[PDB]
Amino acid sequence: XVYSAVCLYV
Amino acid sequence: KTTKGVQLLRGDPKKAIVRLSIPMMIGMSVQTLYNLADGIWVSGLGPESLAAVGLFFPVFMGIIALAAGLGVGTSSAIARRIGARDKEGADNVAVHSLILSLILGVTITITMLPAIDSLFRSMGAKGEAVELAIEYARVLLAGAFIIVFNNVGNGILRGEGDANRAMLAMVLGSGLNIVLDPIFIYTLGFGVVGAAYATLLSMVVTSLFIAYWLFVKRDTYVDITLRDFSPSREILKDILRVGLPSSLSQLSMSIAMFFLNSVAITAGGENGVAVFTSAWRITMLGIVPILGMAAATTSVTGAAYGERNVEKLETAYLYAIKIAFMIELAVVAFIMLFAPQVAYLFTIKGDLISALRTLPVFLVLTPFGMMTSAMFQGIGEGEKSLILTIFRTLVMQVGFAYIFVHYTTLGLRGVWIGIVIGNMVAAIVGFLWGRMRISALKKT
Repeated sequence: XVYSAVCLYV
Repeated sequence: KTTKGVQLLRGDPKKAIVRLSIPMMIGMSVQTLYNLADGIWVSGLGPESLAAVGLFFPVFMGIIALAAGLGVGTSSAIARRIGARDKEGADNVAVHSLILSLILGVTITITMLPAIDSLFRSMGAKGEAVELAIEYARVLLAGAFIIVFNNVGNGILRGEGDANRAMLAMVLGSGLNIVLDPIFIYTLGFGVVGAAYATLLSMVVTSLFIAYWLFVKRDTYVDITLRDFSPSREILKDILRVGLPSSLSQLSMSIAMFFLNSVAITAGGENGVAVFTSAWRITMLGIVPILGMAAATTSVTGAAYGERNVEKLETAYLYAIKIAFMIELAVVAFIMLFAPQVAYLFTIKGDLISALRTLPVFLVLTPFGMMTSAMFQGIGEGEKSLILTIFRTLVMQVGFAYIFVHYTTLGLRGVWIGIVIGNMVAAIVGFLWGRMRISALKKT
């Protein structure tokens, strides 16, 4: 989500 | 003094890793669940709505990278103080981090707001749709401080072994966003901008909880007050030494993600991009439990480093790899065995199955390098984490992916293989670097 940058959008 | 989280950080490292990582893996999973849900509502809004999200998306990740970076630098610094039994120091770091959250958060808002117009115009977009992107950008940029504040507050909680309330803050935020999303988008007919307001409102509510804990209830191990307060350049440097390279690590991935796409285009075409995007999105789902373990590793090794206990630091670091390794084995085995079933539930089918049969292999050796980076941040050496991240994603991933496509007969297969072989090498190098750093700690 917001606390983890590397996800990213999905 | 004291709290359950502090006792957890100061107790058994194996017990600390388990009780801290589990709430973190859950909090991040709910966040992922939001992205999957939001990706469905927006997808049925039209091409103009998806194009608006894509324009602000790199900016959004930029805000997140800065927020999460300041957060991990906060959690790491606080964990080390608590381990060293520096109560006044831990209190002082928390205050410094909150002041930085205001400085960083508001700066992002006032910097991007007047620049967000020409930025969208420069990305080959006339509005029309670019005008819709601005309205979507305004809402999220308006709560840039709220974003950074929530990451700092979460960092403070993680710093004192309070993964429970940290999990709660993540669950409340993403959970509320999941609720408001269909209401704002469809029910109220706000469209894609409604998703922005839903996110903004969910962040604000999260902040109300965090502020209540930190400023009203004041039931945290650290004491937060501006009386009388004293600016510390050493604390600022200690936070930025982890925080700044943490943000640059995300930039490295984003740049690497750009080049991996370009290689997938040449292979390739829009068909190659569609397969890579789908295969990568599914594969990165198994990354979530590893990230939660990394957040725990930083706090536990940090507290152990503050206690000057290399044995406790090494134990927690190696134990985190062990668990994450076991988890990924289940994840990789699941994905490869049920690849056609997974590909069917996310949809180029033939290429996607083969991609899922080859790509997620790297998740196996991933914890070896990711926990090393996590403990590098725990001891306060974020530069090593940055170098390791750059080496893994730019030199290894992009490097091997570019070779197996331009120099070998392999087409799209050369892309997955390159990514797999690349970071597996970086996993070995990272792990070896970790053993060297620990050996140096014993001598020091």
